[PDB]
Amino acid sequence: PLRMGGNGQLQYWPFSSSDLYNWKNNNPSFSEDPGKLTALIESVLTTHQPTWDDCQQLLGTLLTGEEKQRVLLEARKAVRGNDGRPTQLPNEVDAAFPLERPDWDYTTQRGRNHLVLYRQLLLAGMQNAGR
Amino acid sequence: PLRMGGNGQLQYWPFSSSDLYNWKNNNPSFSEDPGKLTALIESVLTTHQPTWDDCQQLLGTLLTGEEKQRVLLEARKAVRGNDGRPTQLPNEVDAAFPLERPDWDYTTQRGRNHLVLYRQLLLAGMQNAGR
Amino acid sequence: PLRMGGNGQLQYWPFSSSDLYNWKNNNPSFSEDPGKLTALIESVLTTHQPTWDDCQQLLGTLLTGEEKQRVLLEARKAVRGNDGRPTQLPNEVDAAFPLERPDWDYTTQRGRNHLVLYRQLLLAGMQNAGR
Amino acid sequence: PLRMGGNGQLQYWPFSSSDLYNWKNNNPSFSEDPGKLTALIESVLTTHQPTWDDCQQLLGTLLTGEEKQRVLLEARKAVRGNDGRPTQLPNEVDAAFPLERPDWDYTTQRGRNHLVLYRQLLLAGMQNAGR
Amino acid sequence: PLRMGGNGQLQYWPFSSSDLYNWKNNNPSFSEDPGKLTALIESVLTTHQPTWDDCQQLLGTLLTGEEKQRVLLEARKAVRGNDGRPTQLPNEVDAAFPLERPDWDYTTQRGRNHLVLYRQLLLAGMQNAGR
Amino acid sequence: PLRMGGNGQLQYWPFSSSDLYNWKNNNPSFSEDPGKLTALIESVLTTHQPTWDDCQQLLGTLLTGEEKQRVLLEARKAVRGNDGRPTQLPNEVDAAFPLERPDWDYTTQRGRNHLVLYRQLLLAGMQNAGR
Repeated sequence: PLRMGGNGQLQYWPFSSSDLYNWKNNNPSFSEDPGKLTALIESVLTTHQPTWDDCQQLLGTLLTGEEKQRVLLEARKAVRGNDGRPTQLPNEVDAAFPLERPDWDYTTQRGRNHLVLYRQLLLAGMQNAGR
Repeated sequence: PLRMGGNGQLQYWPFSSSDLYNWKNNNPSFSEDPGKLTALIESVLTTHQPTWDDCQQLLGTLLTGEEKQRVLLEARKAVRGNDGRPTQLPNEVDAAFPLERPDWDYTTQRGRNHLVLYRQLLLAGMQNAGR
Repeated sequence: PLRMGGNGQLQYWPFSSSDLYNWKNNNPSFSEDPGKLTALIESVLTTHQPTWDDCQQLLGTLLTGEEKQRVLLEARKAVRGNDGRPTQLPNEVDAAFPLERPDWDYTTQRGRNHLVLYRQLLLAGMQNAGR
Repeated sequence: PLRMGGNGQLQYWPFSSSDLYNWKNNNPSFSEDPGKLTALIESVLTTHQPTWDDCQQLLGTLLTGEEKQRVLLEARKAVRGNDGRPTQLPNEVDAAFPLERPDWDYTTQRGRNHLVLYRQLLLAGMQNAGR
Repeated sequence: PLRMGGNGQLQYWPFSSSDLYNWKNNNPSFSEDPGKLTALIESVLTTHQPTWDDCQQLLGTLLTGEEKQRVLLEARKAVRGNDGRPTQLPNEVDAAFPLERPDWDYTTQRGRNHLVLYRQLLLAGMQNAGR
Repeated sequence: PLRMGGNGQLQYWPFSSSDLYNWKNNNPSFSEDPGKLTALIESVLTTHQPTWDDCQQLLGTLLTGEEKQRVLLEARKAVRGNDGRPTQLPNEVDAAFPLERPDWDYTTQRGRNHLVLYRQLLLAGMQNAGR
């Protein structure tokens, strides 16, 4: 998670495992009722401002292997080029929604913008995988 | 939640899931007995000074979709104009009780003021929805 | 709760729900054995230095509605005037033990003094209600 | 509890109820096996550097009313006059081991000295009450 | 765990036992399904930035002695020289993946670089042992 | 526990009871399988840098009275003198592995060194008692 520190600088801390497991245990599986976890994750993406690694823990903990895969491919399918249209260009897809750890630095506007987009695409992925 | 920090400045931390689920598990549903969750949320709105996002999280966890919709509707119906009378002017309803994430900056007096009003309206909404 | 922070600043944090429910679960009800919760709350009023809102949360959680109302009624009957003698003057009663949220600021000496007095009266009210 | 802060300034924080109840739940009653809670409290008196209020809370949670009264009685019997010999003079007994909240300020050397003595006497009291 | 604070200060805190045991309790053994604990540990290596001591504690808690010994053996088999080439010269293996506590200092680039390398080799070791 | 602050000053905090009881509850007794608790304590001695008092809580919580006494006996039997050779001279044994609370100031070289030695001897005691 990230939060704005008292000094005007973002501050990082890892998710407590109790939160992750509580979220899991108080909801149906994604397959049973996708709306439940999707709404929970949409909320957390905002309040907890997760990094890319944090998102991997969210997904890894709340979804099964098969569910996560569906979501990730759905998220990559939601990437748009600069012309606002879908794109399947590897470099564009990889840049927006990387499958391997990116070098995004949350102390930079560049890093922050990628994080914003990543979270937006993650949500889209879940919404579409649910449907 | 927001709390005043060491430098007389508001600091933010997300709700602990243990608190949210403890609140859920120790009270009847809103439909079952609205007074209990209403009183709890009234209290939490003050002690935890939640942001707009926190409020969506609080509500989404403690109320069903059906219940929350009812609550948000009553809240918007309780908005008053500068003449102390009910107002249905969309711009005024939306400015006081937005249904989508507003740009309220809690470090500013204006955002702080919007948050106090949002919380009062939410409470009025729960009270009215309860009746 | 309030505590003296590291910059000679009084610092606020909300009660943990785990503490509130643990206190309820490990004691008989106020009606069953008033002495137990009275002693617990007496202690907490000092160790946790609760604000007026904290006190409402505390009482609202540990006492039933009828119990709480009895306690507040008795607290208000235990107000004294500036001569140190009992008073029933509504203005002195409302100033020392408001039933609605006061404008008390814990960063001011006046607010702090009001809080010390409010907690003292709350204890008196619990003792008298118990008896 | 008290701990030395960064600048050698003691900082106060109240006991977590989870610690108090875990200690209770993982030991026999004082009456069943005095040495158990005695050793636990002895240790806490050092690691947590409790204030007078903390001590009341610790004893009030872990001992029954009757057990606690016996401990406080034995503690008071262990008070010594300035000559290092037993004293039963009420002014001396009350200054060293007050039954009512004293005005000790842990930010002063004298308040600190009073607390050290109080804890020492409390341990003696438990030891002797145990016998 | 290590986290970055203020304006760049690394800060150490030991793992919470609740986290370690939750991780253990919500996953199959390494021998039953290596990919699960592997993915979890890989994630933790990044989010919690564990020291060498932390890594021993993490492995010791989540893997049996046999499993842990296999992982460390494989990590050591995957050591490379500074030039990127594989090496099994004893001194270079020991420098990159020590079996005994090293004197790495996280306030120096040399220390931080050693820890980053250790975690990388640990991951490789788990993957290989898993295979 | 002790940890290093950014300014190089050690900072003390007491063990959470949740950690101590979790350690106890997730492991066999020392008499059952000495290796388990021994390894656990070995790890805690490093990550948590416990003081003498902390070590008493670890031992007193994780071991039975008989086991603890046996561990302390073995630790004291393992003491070495100024020559690095074994010694059983009372003053040297009591200085290295005191049974009563010592005056070790962790801000001094001498105090830190006594602590490191105490922890090493505690581990030796456990290993030897296990055998």
